[PDB]
Amino acid sequence: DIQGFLKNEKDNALLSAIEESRKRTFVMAEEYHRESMLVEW
Amino acid sequence: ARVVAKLADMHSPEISLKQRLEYISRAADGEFLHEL
Amino acid sequence: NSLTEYQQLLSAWRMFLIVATHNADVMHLTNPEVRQKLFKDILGGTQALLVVPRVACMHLSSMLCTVMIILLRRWKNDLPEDILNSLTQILEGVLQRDQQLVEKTKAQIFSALISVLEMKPMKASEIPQYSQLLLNVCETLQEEVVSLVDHTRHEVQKDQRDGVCVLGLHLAKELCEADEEGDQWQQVLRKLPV
Amino acid sequence: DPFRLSECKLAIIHCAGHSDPILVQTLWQDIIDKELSDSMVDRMQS
Repeated sequence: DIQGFLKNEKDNALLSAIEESRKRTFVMAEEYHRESMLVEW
Repeated sequence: ARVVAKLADMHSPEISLKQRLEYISRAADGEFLHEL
Repeated sequence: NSLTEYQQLLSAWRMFLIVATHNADVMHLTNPEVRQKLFKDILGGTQALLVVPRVACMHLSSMLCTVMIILLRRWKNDLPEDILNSLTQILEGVLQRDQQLVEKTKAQIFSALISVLEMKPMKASEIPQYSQLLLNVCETLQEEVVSLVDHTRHEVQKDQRDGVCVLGLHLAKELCEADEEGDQWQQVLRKLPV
Repeated sequence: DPFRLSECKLAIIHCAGHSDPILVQTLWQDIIDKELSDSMVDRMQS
C-alpha cells in the first residue's frame, strides 16, 4: 500500500519541518536575548 | 430531555411550532448536540 | 455498460505505473516531463471522476487517489496555481458529499494541497480564493474535530481519527504561517468559536 | 420553490451546504427584483 507510506511520509515531513522551524526560532530567541544581555550588560 | 424532545418531534396538530420551540429549549452526546 | 472494462484497464495502468516508479530505470521512467505528465493526468482524472454528483466514481477516484499520493511522494523532486484551484474545487465537491464515504478523499486532497503549498512558499495574495480555501479548511476541521471529540468521549478506529486530526492541525498551521497578519485569520476566528 | 421564496431557498441550500454559483446569483437577484416589486426610492428601499 504505497499510498499509506506516501501519506505518513508527508505527514512526518510536515512534523519535522515544523519541529525544525520551532527549534530554529528558539535558538534565534536565545541568541538574540544573549546579544541583548551583552549590550545591557 | 429525551421526553421533551419526543414531544417536540411528535407530528400533531396540537403541538404548534411555538410549543415545539419551547420543548426544544427545555431539551455519545456530541453528535446529539450537532443533530439538535 | 463499458464500466468493468475501463475499470480493469485503469487497474492495469495503475499497477503498471506503480511497478514503473518502483524501478524507474528498468522502465526508463527517468523522464521528468513524462513524470509530470503522468502526475497531472492522474490528478485531473481523479478530479473529473470525483466531480460527478450521482458509487462507482467513488471507488475509481479512490484508486486514482492512492496512486496519485504514492506518485507525488516518489516524484516530489520532479513535481502550481491551477493545481491549487483544481484541488480547491475538488475539496469543494468532497465537502458536498455524504461524509461516511468521503473521508479518505478528504485526507488525500488535503495531503495534495499540502504538497502544493510545500512545493513553493507562497503568500496569501498569490493563493486564489485563499479566503474560501481557509473557510473550507475551517469548516472541515470543525466538523471532523467535533466528530472525533464525540468519538473519543464515547470511548469511556482509534488511530485514524487522530491521524486526520493532526493532519488538519498541521494544515491550518501552515495556512496561518502563510498569513502573518492574521486579519483573515481574525475574521475566521471571529466567525467560528474553534 | 413553488412560492418562489428566493431568500428561503438561499437559506435552505445554505443549510444543505450545496454550492451553485449562478443559482446563488439568481437567488440574490430574485430577492432584489421581487422586493423592488413589492413596494411599487421606495423600490430601492425594498
